Amino acid sequence: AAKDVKFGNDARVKMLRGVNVLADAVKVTLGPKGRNVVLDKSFGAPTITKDGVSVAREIELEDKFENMGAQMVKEVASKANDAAGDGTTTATVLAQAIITEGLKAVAAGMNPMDLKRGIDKAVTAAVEELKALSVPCSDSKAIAQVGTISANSDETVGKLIAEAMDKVGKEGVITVEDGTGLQDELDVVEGMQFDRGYLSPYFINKPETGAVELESPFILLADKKISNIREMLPVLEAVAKAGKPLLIIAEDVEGEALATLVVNTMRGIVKVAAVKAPGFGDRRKAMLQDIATLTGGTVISEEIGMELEKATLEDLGQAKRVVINKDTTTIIDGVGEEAAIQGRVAQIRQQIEEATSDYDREKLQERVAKLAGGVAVIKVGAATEVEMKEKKARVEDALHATRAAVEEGVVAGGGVALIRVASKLADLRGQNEDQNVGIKVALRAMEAPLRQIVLNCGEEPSVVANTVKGGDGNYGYNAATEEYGNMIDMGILDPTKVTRSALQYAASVAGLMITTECMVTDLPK
Amino acid sequence: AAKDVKFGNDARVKMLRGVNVLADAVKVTLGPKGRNVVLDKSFGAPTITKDGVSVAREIELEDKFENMGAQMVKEVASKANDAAGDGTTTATVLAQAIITEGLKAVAAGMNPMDLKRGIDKAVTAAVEELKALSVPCSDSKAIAQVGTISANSDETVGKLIAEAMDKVGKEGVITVEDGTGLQDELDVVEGMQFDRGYLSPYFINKPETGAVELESPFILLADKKISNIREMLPVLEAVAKAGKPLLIIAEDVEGEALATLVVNTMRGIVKVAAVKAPGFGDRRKAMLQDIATLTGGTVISEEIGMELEKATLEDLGQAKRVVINKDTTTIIDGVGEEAAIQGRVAQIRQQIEEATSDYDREKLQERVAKLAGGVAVIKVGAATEVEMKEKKARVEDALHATRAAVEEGVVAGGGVALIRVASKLADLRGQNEDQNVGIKVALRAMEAPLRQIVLNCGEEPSVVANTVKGGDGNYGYNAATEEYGNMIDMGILDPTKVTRSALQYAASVAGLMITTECMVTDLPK
Amino acid sequence: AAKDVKFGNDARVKMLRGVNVLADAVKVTLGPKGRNVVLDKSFGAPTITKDGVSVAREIELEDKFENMGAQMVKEVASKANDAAGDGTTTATVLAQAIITEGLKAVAAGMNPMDLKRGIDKAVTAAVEELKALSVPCSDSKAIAQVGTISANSDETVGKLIAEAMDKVGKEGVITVEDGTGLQDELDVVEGMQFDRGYLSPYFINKPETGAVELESPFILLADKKISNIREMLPVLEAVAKAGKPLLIIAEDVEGEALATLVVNTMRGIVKVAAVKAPGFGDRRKAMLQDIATLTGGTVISEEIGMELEKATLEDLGQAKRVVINKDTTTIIDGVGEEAAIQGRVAQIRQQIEEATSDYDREKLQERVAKLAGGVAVIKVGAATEVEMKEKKARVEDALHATRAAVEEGVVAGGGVALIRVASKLADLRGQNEDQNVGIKVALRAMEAPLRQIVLNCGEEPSVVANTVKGGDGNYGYNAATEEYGNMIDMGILDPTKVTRSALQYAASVAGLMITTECMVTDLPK
Amino acid sequence: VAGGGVALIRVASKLADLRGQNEDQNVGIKVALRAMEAPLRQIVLNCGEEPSVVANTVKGGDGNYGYNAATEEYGNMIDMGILDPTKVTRSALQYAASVAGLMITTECMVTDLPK
Ligand SMILES: Nc1ncnc2c1ncn2[C@@H]1O[C@H](COP(=O)(O)OP(=O)(O)OP(=O)(O)O)[C@@H](O)[C@H]1O
Ligand SMILES: Nc1ncnc2c1ncn2[C@@H]1O[C@H](COP(=O)(O)OP(=O)(O)OP(=O)(O)O)[C@@H](O)[C@H]1O
Ligand SMILES: Nc1ncnc2c1ncn2[C@@H]1O[C@H](COP(=O)(O)OP(=O)(O)OP(=O)(O)O)[C@@H](O)[C@H]1O
Ligand SMILES: Nc1ncnc2c1ncn2[C@@H]1O[C@H](COP(=O)(O)OP(=O)(O)OP(=O)(O)O)[C@@H](O)[C@H]1O
Repeated sequence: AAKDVKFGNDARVKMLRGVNVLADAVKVTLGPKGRNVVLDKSFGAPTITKDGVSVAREIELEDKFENMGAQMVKEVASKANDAAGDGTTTATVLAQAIITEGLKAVAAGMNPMDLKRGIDKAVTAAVEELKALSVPCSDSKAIAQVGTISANSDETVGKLIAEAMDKVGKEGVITVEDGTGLQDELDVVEGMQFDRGYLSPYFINKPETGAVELESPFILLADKKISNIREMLPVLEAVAKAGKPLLIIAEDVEGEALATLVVNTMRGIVKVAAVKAPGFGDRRKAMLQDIATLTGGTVISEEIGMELEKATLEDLGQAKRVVINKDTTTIIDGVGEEAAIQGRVAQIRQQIEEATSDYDREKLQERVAKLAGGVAVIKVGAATEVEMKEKKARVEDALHATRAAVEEGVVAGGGVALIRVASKLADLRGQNEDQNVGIKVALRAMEAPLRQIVLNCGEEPSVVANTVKGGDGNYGYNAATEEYGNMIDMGILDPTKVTRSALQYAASVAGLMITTECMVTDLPK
Repeated sequence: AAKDVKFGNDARVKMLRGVNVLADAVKVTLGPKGRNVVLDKSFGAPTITKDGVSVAREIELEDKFENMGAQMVKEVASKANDAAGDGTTTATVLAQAIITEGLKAVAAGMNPMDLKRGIDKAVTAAVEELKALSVPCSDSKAIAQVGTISANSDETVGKLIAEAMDKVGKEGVITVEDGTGLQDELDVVEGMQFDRGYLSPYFINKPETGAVELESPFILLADKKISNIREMLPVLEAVAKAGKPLLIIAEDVEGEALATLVVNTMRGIVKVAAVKAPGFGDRRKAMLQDIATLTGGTVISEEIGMELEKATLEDLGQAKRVVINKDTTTIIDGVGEEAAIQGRVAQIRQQIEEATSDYDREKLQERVAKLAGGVAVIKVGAATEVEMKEKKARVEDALHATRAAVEEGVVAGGGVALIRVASKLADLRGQNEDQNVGIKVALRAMEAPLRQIVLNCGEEPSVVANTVKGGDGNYGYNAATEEYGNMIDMGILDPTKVTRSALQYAASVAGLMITTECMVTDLPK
Repeated sequence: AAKDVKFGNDARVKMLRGVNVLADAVKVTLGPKGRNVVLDKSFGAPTITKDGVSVAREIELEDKFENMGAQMVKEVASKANDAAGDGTTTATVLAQAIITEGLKAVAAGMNPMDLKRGIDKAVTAAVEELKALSVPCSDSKAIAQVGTISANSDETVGKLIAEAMDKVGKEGVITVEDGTGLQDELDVVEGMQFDRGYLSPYFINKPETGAVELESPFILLADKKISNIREMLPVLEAVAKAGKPLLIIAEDVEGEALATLVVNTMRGIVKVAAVKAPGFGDRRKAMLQDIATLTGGTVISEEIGMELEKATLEDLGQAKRVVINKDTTTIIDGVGEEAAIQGRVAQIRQQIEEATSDYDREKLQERVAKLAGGVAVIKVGAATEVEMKEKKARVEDALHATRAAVEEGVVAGGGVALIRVASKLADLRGQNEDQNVGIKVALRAMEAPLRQIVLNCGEEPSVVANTVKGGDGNYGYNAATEEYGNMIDMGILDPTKVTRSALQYAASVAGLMITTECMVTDLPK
Repeated sequence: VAGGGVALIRVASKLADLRGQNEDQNVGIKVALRAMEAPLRQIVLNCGEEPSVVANTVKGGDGNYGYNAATEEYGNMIDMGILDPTKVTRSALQYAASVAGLMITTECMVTDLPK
């Protein structure tokens, strides 16, 4: 069919309508006092959420242009989600404030490119000021505190994260599992981590999780492209005889090998999850050899000579439990001997000793780190399977918050960080009047999440915003008790990384959307 | 009746639509290359004009709100016309530029009262800078030059204005009428000028002129209110017996005395033109005695004892000619004896000598000035009555331009004055960002008339505006020859007073119109 | 009330639609083969004419804008009519061609003022080339020929105009009347002609004529304004007692004196025709004294002392016949003694001898010319009153054509004059591209009347236009015989003055209308 | 050649004297001449500056002088490195002229039914 084009300020007001709709629909849920939002269910009772991601995924508009605007702000919110794990409401509120003030200025004849440049300069200054104001969370006490706060005031979850954090170290790996006993369980077993995702989202057994959890699966290692599914035919026959889940690691999986795997998984006789080969080149081959050592498998390459057709059940690796994340994959309790793993550790350590390239040396160092450090597993201990699933979700998002805090730092939560940074950066000027206007847009836009939270509490937004701007340091307004004080004292804390990512992505999408004149679209039919 | 109210930005965009319509309709006529505008006459051929006043009076819009806007900008344009005599297109273009940029700013959430303050500060700075840049026109040569330029390159008209300027001095009275001979005739006869207007516009015999010209009229002098028309009944009977025009000076004329005079003038058996009593109190009585001395009349007052009923033909004053302007009235060749006028001059001169109050002394000084200086009369001399009427109009508006130049000064015309004083004041700042924005509105708005003139010439407005801004002094772009150079060299000159009045009135009306939200209106029926 | 404004190219295409409608409806009647046009008569049968003036007066459009255009082009057509007497179709065709090509160029982004300047330059060159190509018509034979051709091939009418032309000389007065006998009558009697029109068209007894013809009227002479009708009351009573038509000469007649005279004429008990006082000042007074000598009347002035109330039947002048044209008035066979007229001739001749001012001497010379030459009288002689009225109309418009030819000259008719001038001026260039375009507009526009005539003849317009452009001199295409040849040979001749006036007026109105953007109007209700 | 559209501006300045075999070919030459200035005007318009002012400034300068859009300052594109191949500009101008000349002389635009 044909297409429709609308360009100028009409497209800008269209996309502004769209972002206003989605931004309000997600910003109702912001904060601890955020109001509930009811979402569609096509069959049965509608669902009720306070989660910004859940409501954001559902929103799409009937008219094309506002739909475009909504989808842009939604995809930048989900990008901030995948980068950080939380704060998507904060990111969308910041996006709304910047986009609204930016196009309000653009309608006043102000130069959009200069506004984008001013916003970029102001948000760079805001990011460096956030890094200046960041408080380290490397100590175990603050780690336990933020784990408690994130997991709905549960000192058990944050505590368990703290001992696991000690177990696998500062940049180690912690994995959540359901435990049978009512006591919480912590174990340390050698595991594998690599940053590769699923080939198709249809491989996910649990759409509420977003990951592919397989128990005692056979693992195949490949360094070649899966050009045809006839290479996978003997493997599929063998795994159908075995009747167990199957994991595939290959260099490239073509669209039709993936299509046949999707056909097989909707048939579901075989349980096949395929991921790309992580790393690059010789590093990729070496770490695939490490994985084969960990699982007792064998790496298949066209250059060496073996083929995917010539695959036996012994040649495939095996492990006790694997989880394929959205862009990550973890392997727990591989069959491969710890002595061979230690020998591989020694080999790559001597590779570190002979390494002259700095980047290659860092690759070998992270290889020995993942090969020797292993993985801590926290098994949830309580009485009911219901509290298994909710406490498991609490451990998951609390661990995401904890690793976000460990990665960069932690600042006083509740939006007071942006208020304080805005107070510290009111002096920033631009190269002309327009860049100064864009700087003013950014500065008055960082105050938006606090105003939204206070508005959700029922208090006067501008009053509390002026009060917090009057205070200095970490003084702010506890929304839960609705009393003023130090966020550090009440424990209301947000990671530096999540706020930095939310602000950066909101500023990027708003500067991109300000300079949008032509909004072409499909014909509404 | 029942009425509709619209307040907010909707009323602002309504009035912006209206002012844009009127401003385009009048800005087509700006400049020497200004395009023709055709106006409907209800009967016969439609008129074609290049006059901004003529088209401006003609504009009324069909919807009520845009009509409100058009009426406001029209009345400020006519106020600038009555203040100066020309430049109403310049005033309306300035008004359009200020109002458009101001409401574009107010649409961006900018503070309207602060915009008013910033515009006020920038325009008073522009006025004082324009007074600094003014060139005196007190010498006779530049007076003749500006009289030539204003009267469509006629050195005869400007010359005659120059000898009249010599005849009655710096602030004297010059009156033009039609001479029989083919040579122009300059005479000096003792006369009167006082700043009082007609009671009704229906008294005007020539609506194209706007003044009541009467030949050999009887003049009545009164210091009392005309409460009833029975006081005017014997006077009306006497003037009907005489069959000559009649002029009335009274303290007050009531609405029903005016109504009966309107009835009589549309009957027109009597020719009655009535004015207020000029001056105030004892000063008014004294100068009315002076006028009675000038015309051989008698002042009628209730306090002394005589009444308007007890009026004879001898008691009324008389003169050879009178003219009653819109807010002025002059008397030429009164009957009253020059010896009695000289005695009155001596009496008020001794009053000056005994005067102790400064303002009263100035009143007596201007009294002796008008009583002794008299009136110069210029009689138009050529072959045809057609060139009588067009050359008379040329002498009239050239004389208005000349007295405007004499009053304050003359600056290089063609809009380069506003460009230069704009260049001189780019450094002016405000008490905050809002006033700085309003100052920027004023500065980029003073560049509008030059852009409109150049646009009418067919050249690129922004290029020529940048060229003029590049040049300094009086350098600019002659539109008539379409060549750059010095306006003083090409003689393109505008009075300081007309430009100052246009700028002040446009800034006042636009800042006033900015702070208008509630826009009540009658029901559209 | 409510008024609509349309400006830009939309108003231009509106007025183009209007001028196209009027121009088509009037160009149907161009030429000897011009097709007939029928017009509504509200009562009875509709009228049928080939007269461009008759149809052009009637044309007016239902929508306002095209009506405005039509009224403008009708105004310039009637201006060319009352300037010349014929050729209004030619003027309107020229106006259509110039306006159409001009707005077609304006729609192409061309500068309208430069196009107007180019048209002005090209039409000035065309006028001077026409004056170069003009053939004198001072000879009596060519005068008789053009009188024959103009009066539908009647050698009697042109012959009688020739003897009258000999009788009153080169610039004398010729008047047409009805004669009883079947032989045509010519008689020279001392008379008056002065260029003054009626106060109101309601004074005209014959709307088909446009003039006020009165037989044996009493003539009043006045040098004062008629402020009130009480001055005319004894005169009206005396002329009601006399029961004869009345003529009034006054300095000014006010709108209410005119209103009362209009009331009296629609009452029609009195037959009053009023005119302005011709001349100016002392010249006006002197020639009014001459008219009083011619008619035995008396001049009434306020300055001398006598009044219009003190008027007797003897004081008023009298004559055998008067005619009051649209802007002219002639008097035939005044009562006043020829000896007193000769004495006045001697007095103004001595005034010529003592005259030093050139213009005053020329005024006295034309005074003695009109006072001594008199008036030639051509009374139509034939059998029927029907042929009286048609032959009288033929003598009228033939005499207008004859005096037009005598005034400036005669050129070959049929539109070949404009073709030849266009051939002589194809080399004319402008100061830039746009002025050359406007010159091209004018040059290809003067070819329009010949193309329209040939199109009315049924021949191919462009073919005959190229054939005539190929020929040189006075070679052209006779439409009556539809054969080529020299226009002089079969006598197709047009006066230089009528063609020059038509072309000048068409160029002026097209230059005025090209630079027209704001076409304001009343509400369509 | 120095990029930023100054190539077309300069060659337009070099060829303003070119005439045609009649008035119409001179008009078409004027179309091409005023049309080669379009990319610079569009770039400057995107920068937020006045297009006609900067275009007149570049036409005032000669050689490789022009207006750097990245720094928004005047100067030599050879100095700032703003460059474009002669082949790409020549091909763009040739193809635009060919399609516009082909499209001017297009009267009959036949089509399918709008359904
Ligand atoms: N007690 C509190 N007082 C004040 N502010 C609080 C408090 N608890 C949380 N906040 C603030 O409210 C926000 C937390 O909102 P919420 O937990 O609903 O989701 P989010 O992190 O904003 O986003 P999402 O779940 O969509 O990724 C953060 O900005 C946090 O700093
Ligand atoms: N030759 C010229 N070159 C440049 N500018 C000129 C020239 N002649 C006049 N101007 C300018 O054009 C304007 C004159 O316009 P115009 O005489 O039509 O009426 P106006 O004074 O603008 O207003 P209005 O008649 O409505 O009171 C003034 O701003 C004057 O400075
Ligand atoms: N025999 C002829 N051959 C060619 N052209 C002719 C001939 N007779 C007249 N013409 C031309 O035709 C026109 C005469 O037209 P017509 O008598 O209908 O009125 P007009 O002069 O055009 O205008 P109007 O009557 O409206 O004032 C003139 O241009 C004249 O030169
Ligand atoms: N710094 C600069 N200053 C001025 N002009 C520049 C500058 N950088 C690039 N340009 C000009 O901008 C244009 C480059 O635009 P862009 O890279 O978006 O794509 P393009 O070459 O126009 O076309 P497309 O990508 O569609 O094939 C060229 O005309 C180039 O000369």
